[PDB]
Amino acid sequence: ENRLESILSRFDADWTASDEARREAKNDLFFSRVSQWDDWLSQYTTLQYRGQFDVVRPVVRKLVSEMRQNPIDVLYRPKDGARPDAADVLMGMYRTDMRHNTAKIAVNIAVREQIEAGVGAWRLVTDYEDQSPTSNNQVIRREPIHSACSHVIWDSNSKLMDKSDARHCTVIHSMSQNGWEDFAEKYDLDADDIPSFQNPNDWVFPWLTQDTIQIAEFYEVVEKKETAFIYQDPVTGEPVSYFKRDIKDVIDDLADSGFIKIAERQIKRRRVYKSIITCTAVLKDKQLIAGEHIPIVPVFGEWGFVEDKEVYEGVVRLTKDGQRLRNMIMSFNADIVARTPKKKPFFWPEQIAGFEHMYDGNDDYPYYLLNRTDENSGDLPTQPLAYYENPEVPQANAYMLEAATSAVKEVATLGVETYVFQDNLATAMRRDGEIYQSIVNDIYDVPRNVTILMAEVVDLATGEKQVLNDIRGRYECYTDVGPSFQSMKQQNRAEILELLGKTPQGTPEYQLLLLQYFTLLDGKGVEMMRDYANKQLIQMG
Amino acid sequence: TLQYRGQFDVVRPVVRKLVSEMRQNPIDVLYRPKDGARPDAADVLMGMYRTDMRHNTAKIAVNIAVREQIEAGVGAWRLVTDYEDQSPTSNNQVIRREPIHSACSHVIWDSNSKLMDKSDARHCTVIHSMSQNGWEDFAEKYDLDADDIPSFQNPNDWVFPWLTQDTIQIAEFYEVVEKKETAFIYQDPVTGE
Amino acid sequence: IVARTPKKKPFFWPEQIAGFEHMYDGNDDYPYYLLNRTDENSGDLPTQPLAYYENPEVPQANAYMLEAATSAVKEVATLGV
Amino acid sequence: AEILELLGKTPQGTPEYQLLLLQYFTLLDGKGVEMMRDYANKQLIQMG
Amino acid sequence: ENRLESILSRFDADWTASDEARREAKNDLFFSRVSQWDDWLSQYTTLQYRGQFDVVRPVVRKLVSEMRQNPIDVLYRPKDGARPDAADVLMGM
Amino acid sequence: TLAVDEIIETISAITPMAQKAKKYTPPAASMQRSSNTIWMPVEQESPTQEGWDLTDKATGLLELNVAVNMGEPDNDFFQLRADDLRDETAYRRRIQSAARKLANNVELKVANMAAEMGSLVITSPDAIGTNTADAWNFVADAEEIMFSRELNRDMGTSYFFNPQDYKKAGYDLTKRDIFGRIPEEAYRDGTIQRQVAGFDDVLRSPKLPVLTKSTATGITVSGAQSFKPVAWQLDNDGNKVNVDNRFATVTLSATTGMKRGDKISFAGVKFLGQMAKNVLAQDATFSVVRVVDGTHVEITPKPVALDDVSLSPEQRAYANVNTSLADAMAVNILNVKDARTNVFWADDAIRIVSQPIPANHELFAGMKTTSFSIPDVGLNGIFATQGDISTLSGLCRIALWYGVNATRPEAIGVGLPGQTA
Amino acid sequence: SPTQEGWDLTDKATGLLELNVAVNMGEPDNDFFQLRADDLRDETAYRRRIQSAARKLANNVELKVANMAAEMGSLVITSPDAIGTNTADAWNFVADAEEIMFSRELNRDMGTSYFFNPQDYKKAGYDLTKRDIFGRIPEEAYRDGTIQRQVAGFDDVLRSP
Amino acid sequence: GDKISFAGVKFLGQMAKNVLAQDATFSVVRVVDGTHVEITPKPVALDDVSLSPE
Repeated sequence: ENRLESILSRFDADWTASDEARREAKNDLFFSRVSQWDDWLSQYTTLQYRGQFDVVRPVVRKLVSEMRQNPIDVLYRPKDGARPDAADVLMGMYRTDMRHNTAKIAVNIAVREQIEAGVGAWRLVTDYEDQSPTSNNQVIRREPIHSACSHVIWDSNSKLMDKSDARHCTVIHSMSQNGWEDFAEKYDLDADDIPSFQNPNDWVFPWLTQDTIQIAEFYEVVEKKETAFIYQDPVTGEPVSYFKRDIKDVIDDLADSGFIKIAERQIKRRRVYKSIITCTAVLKDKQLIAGEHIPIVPVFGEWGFVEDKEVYEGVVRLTKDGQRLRNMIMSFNADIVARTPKKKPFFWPEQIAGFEHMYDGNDDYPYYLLNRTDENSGDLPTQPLAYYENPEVPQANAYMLEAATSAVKEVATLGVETYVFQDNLATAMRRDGEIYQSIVNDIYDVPRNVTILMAEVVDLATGEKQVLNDIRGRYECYTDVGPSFQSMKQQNRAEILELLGKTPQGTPEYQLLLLQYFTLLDGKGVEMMRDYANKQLIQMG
Repeated sequence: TLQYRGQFDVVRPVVRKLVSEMRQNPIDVLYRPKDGARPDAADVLMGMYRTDMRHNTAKIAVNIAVREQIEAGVGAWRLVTDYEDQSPTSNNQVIRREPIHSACSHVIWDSNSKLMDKSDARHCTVIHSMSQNGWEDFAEKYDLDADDIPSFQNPNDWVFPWLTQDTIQIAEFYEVVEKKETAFIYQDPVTGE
Repeated sequence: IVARTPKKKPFFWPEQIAGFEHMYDGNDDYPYYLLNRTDENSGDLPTQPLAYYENPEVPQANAYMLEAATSAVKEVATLGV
Repeated sequence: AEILELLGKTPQGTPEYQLLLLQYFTLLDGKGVEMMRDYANKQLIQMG
Repeated sequence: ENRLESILSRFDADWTASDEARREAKNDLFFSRVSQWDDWLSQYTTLQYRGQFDVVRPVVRKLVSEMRQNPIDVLYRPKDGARPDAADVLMGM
Repeated sequence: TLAVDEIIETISAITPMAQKAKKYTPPAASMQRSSNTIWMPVEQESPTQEGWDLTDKATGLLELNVAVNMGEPDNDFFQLRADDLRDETAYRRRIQSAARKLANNVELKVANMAAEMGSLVITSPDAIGTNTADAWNFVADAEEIMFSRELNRDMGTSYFFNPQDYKKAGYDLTKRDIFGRIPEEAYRDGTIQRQVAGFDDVLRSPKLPVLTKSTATGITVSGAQSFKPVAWQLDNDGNKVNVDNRFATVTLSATTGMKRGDKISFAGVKFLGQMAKNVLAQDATFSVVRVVDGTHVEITPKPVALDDVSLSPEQRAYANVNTSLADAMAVNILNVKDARTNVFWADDAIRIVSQPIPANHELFAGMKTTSFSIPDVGLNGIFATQGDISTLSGLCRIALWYGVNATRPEAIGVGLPGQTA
Repeated sequence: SPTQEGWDLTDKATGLLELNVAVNMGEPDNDFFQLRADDLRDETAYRRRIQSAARKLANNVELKVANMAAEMGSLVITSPDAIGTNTADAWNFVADAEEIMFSRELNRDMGTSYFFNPQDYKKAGYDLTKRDIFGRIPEEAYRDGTIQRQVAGFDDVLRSP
Repeated sequence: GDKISFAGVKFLGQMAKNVLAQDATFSVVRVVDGTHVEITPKPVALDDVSLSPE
């Protein structure tokens, strides 16, 4: 019955269910980022040589560079039978608020985590901005999540790569003391009550245990049928559907503006509620957030289910044994090289008694003298001189160094190419586009295009707050994957160039050349060229 | 006593290459008109299929089935229908494709089936495994008594040091009945005799 | 085989190196190695060539079977052509 | 895709111009591509 | 309450958080710039030969030259829907 | 020797009391200097005078308080050998069992504290399964004693049966020779009802203590005594030190056979209506908290007398007992026979203070400390791991620092069936 | 796991103990037939004997389960009188079993089952029917013979012949 | 299959180690000798001072 108890029971179930994959992913990230001698016991004691002759890291670097050379971003496209300009405004808004460094950095972090461990993630958040708002004095931005395996915990009863069927998700936020003070100030919490939350609970090193503060955010999705009011727009048309929950502080002002209620339907849809929690208490209970979907986007590498148990793998998991064997063999060889007596002769003391300064290594003598006789034995026994054998690397050591290196090289071949990883990133970006479309419909100001112009229908309440008015004809565009562009002008330039690349030297080629000059940036000479293109196109009609 | 047990994979790159090659060539249904019918008799069906199969779940299910087909030898997926209001496809409804993990142990076809796609198969049982919360979800969705925890033939195996495994099991039994049933021949007032 | 196998080192009688044990510990402070010569009851230390522990070796059977197993897997893991 | 497949095999006669105009007609929408598609539609209508 | 104490606490927290990475980076800089022989604990013997036959420095030189051959600078572009020459003044500055 | 990974799960315990108890996390920075003790005020009661001429009769203001503190960590220290295989096979399961055992220990502390500092005592001369609706009568007696004393129950009330008495209640329900809805529920399942006789949460608890009988007899109060409500008092140096309101040290003839947990009642003292100050028909019941010395004890409800002439009017406003002790008042013990206690309370009577163990500091190098969220009971501990080669092993320690507190012992109760002989 | 309190715990650590139990299989429950080439011109008797062997093997399996359960069963609830005397006697039996399991805090996540012999099941049904009332449960126990599927909190109740 | 119970020995809670009110009941599974029996629940005592903490 207790809300905290139910939340903790669900979180504990998911935490214990996703355990083995989380530990293996943490081990892979540690192995590829910190050190390959993941031993918690030999961090003290009498020391022995332990080298790090890395052979997997160049492969990870090459794969990361290969996947960075091919950026991917969301592309909104019109649906079937809808207006051909049904995605221009949405695409412009997306390119507006996703051109910042934060989105690119978050995507790159998630990509690197996906290659190394096997799972990465990022988040979509909405913030208030006044200097440069995208729409309705708000911005939608993308934030990174580090160590998604141990920081983002999904519903256990999820059978999809993008976790769109999951109904709740726990995200553990870690922040320093100053960060916790900022968090408390922003969310109206109490600074004196320091929170805490479950941790990965590992052994590996005494360090990396930064003195931090953990809090949890629990996102849950509820699908329900809610009352929706059908209105009559007094400027165009009539059938216009609004949600009662959204239209609740301007319900009286709608009639004053000129809207007349026609009917009242019940429409099924989803809402997302966020809770800020610790283990011992709940700080914020059910703060409703914008959108229909959980704002966390996961990216996976080699992902699947073995026995109703999720497994995700990167590129480093299978090279670990060979790399560790190679490091061990190299350390053994270095020990052999140093702590071994060199090649030197074996002498009885009587043989070189009195000539001990001839063998110290100087070159002042043309030969080496030896004692011949003894006063008791008459003559010293004759035995051929022996020399300590030179140090040698064992054939087993050499053979296994070769075999381990070859095994690591053979097994560290993702694909033939990173096509599967890029397709998984494309799936993640499609999910991101769906989430962003939901948030835009919920909070932004989407103008409807009439064929009679963009008609922005809005109203304000008595508290000087403006409430958005979005009709139910909002899902006119679907999501796809295309090249990453910083602006719609850049996208238009790319499309014009692609068309020019296939159009032969006819009259459409001249048309496209003039259009390319149209879509150019501004200096002075290119300004003159753009003016010439404008005049030519208008003259040709 | 503990003994060294290495793992030097040489098959996994082959599976990765095969999965990448099959992923580079997606394949989808294509509806074409029959012989003597109207030349655009499949436009509506093609549009509806693309509209309700363009989503992420369809591609994910196909990819899961393909990976299991490459590795174990058998995969599967399911087609389900749901009521949608915000963005329906037709008649306030949607048709979506869903994945099935471990198809070999979770989909149990009729033994009297001699077809690769099993179109002559007349019954098929799906084993659904879930934990406590998943069982509550299932009961709430399908209008079942959540108190009486169900059970069925467990298709899983405790062969790894997993801390816990799914303990609740249920079955969906599909059967096909071919029979002659009454139809009415009407007269459409618009045009159709 | 590589890990648990004694390294290549000489075989010594204790009387051969009694008093010179610090010359064979691996340091580099001496130009040669001294060995005892005399035994008070046996007269002279018996002469025999110094023996060394054989270096670790990967068996020919192990190498052959590893290569054969890898080749068989490569030959049989070819879907189609 | 079908129009592009036709264009890849149609030699540069009058059907080539027809298919190019059709591709411009079926192109997506921006501003410049909007102008190009409007021009293609007008040309097709005027050609009948 | 004390501004000095607050500033010092923030600085100390960041300094102790970034301790390992800073140490490794300083060691990397010393290794790549001054000398690869860090032998001060080894003073329990006499003087011995300590050569420095670098094979990593050419790689660093090649990488530095490669990244110098491709200069990168800021470029200001007008926002979508803004005036076509909204960034010329800022670019000139 | 064939072996598998299949686990034969053997135990599954429930923790309702610890779940329902409120958990408090006061600031650790202040608690470090405050000696882990924090004081909270009590709802203020005002006096009343009726008349016209009230010269030199103006009273003062008095606000009493209670103090809550904590105990010591409840660890799970254990050493783990690396070379052994039966340790690598068991490490993670040991961690899980440690979490479960810590939750169970917290629940046990809650139950024992509730059953040992419960002022209100309901007793029965025979077993619950004796007469029809006797379980209902047992619950209703508790509800009535909470109602008559006018105790605040805004947060809610709770009643915990022991399994034997819960079974007896179910048997009484099912032997009704009829089947409505409650009898059919009590037949198909063992549950009697979720709410009974006014309580809004009636459960069963497997971890309720057994109150062993007291051998004390023939004890009388030695010396007339008066207990006065007060907030602070002067120490030797003249500094004012606060006073807890939930304790009172009485002097008896001899405290032999008494322990922490026994229930006593003097002959003559009667409960009052708290707010209205109307004499009840029920004997005042106290719980002996600590047996200090040999002729003194410490009872948890401070017996403030309505007829005490040494009390200022503001102090007398807090009176909860109709009379004082008069140097011969015989004290009757109420637990004259062993019985597994049923425990009822108001939901805001038992709290669980908790504190962090900051072992993540830069001081503790060489060992790794992380957090550890206990399930069931919603608490935090630390999980610390260190290594060693002097024994070639590793030490793992799951620490948890908390403390159960009974802020309103007059709200908690104890049910004792079959207190005959 | 063991547990201890205090801050200073020098030389007070603990080891790890993990107990195990042994599971075994017995000998097969066989069935031999011997037939000549003459006796397989009909094959009907052959198929029938096969089916009868199947059913007999299943029944023998269940008999072994019943004997093992009734022999190696620790908890025992004894009553001084029969189960038909006085009211709610069978319910008191089932409640005693459930209560002792709950008090011992044994694991019941996979479900709990009670099995009556036919005579005791009949006596429980008679106890339900004589209840001088027919609401739903006595009506079911009268019309059919079953007392109820779940009794006194047990997850299932059956009658084993 | 014989069921026995030793006098003065009572069940524990198996998690909270609280003395139950029910006498411990064991079931014999094999009579090896004339003076030895084998009972299926192993009676691990709580007050045994020879038992390690684990």
